[PDB]
Amino acid sequence: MTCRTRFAPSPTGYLHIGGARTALYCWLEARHRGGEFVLRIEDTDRERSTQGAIDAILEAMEWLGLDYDEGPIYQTDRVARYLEVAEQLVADGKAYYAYETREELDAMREAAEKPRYNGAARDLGLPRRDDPNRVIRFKNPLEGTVVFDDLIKGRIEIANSELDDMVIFRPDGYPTYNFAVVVDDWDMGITEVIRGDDHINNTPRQINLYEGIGAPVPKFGHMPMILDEQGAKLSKRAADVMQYKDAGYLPDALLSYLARLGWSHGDQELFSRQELIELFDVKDCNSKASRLDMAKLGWVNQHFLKTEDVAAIVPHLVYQLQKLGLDVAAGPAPEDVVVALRERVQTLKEMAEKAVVWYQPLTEYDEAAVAKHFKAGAEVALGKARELLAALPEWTAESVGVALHDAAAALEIGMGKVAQPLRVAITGTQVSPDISHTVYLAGREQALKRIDVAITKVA
Repeated sequence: MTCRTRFAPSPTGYLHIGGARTALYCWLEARHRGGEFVLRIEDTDRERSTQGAIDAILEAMEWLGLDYDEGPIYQTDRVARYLEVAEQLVADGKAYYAYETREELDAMREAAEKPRYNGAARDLGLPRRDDPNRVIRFKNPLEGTVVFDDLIKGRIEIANSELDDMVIFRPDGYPTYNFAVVVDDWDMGITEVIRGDDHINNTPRQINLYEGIGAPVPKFGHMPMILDEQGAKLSKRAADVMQYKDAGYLPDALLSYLARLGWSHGDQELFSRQELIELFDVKDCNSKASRLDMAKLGWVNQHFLKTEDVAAIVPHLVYQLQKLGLDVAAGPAPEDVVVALRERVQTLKEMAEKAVVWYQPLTEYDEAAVAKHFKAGAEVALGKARELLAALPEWTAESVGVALHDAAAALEIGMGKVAQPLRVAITGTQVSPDISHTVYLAGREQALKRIDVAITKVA
């Protein structure tokens, strides 16, 4: 009935953006269809799945706003369930014990064709016995083909003679991936399995397992893996979601970009989170792979910086301000910084770095800037601006702008004769955003003090 999807990562230490994209599509499918999104942690490997690695997944999903209706559900919590189902398949004659050694299985290297398991023990009905090579194998169908209509890839058909009686339970007491994932997806009523297409050849093995169990078979959707700019499969050697946080990308912008990587809607290129929910259908996902494009993502991030609500951007700027060890309380309000810089930067890291000049005293002047704009005569504009700014009853970006325009009009000069030296006065450089905001963001006390210093540096 109700659509139910899952994200089932195996913890490696961080959330790969390929995994983020998979979580995103599963989340969007569930949200668009008013269903549930389940978080499962494939944590049986006790070495890889440290608590720290699990926390990295959870923290990254929280940063992206990918809330989950259910979970996290841990495979290490479900061991007796896996063994119960495995042993019931044996009792029902649909799975069996086998005992071959690795070198016996290795001796089935004999290609001449494709390697697989002999099925030797399949009808031998061997009892359970204490043995380090004991496995439980599923009786896969011997003949015919497996068919499924992949939501993304279309009709897929694999011959059963290409499959074998897969191991479903290992000598070390743990299920195999193909067994655990079916039992989990069955137990949690998953209706649409949406995952990367490097899992696609295990799908017919899983489908047969559903059918041997007597479980309804879900639909499947397999996305091509994300490639890097050169076209190779992606890895940390821009893969960590938290790296994009540290670089200053907005979560919603990363999500819009990741969605557009393997999904499309006409010629639209930019999607709010609300638009993604409204428009997403896993069936509209691209079957062809796409490359990363850091430039497109920066472009996407610029749009979100330009159009999202200021209060939505603010906490992400504050994060970057704190990284730089800045006393945010003593400097300008971060919302005012966002207003002055949101149209002029590509990331919030860049925004924070360009905002440092308002959060600390001005001590280092660009010598070339002083030489160009603090020539004799510049004190007239500076003193007139200083006088008008000091008389403002209120200190706002608008009122500062009026004082600066009044200064130019009072002296009957172009705004450049005011802005150029004032820019060096406030920042020590000839690079800043709009002069009115640049002055405003220093605050009243700092603006007057810095201009006073500037007037003493004239000639």
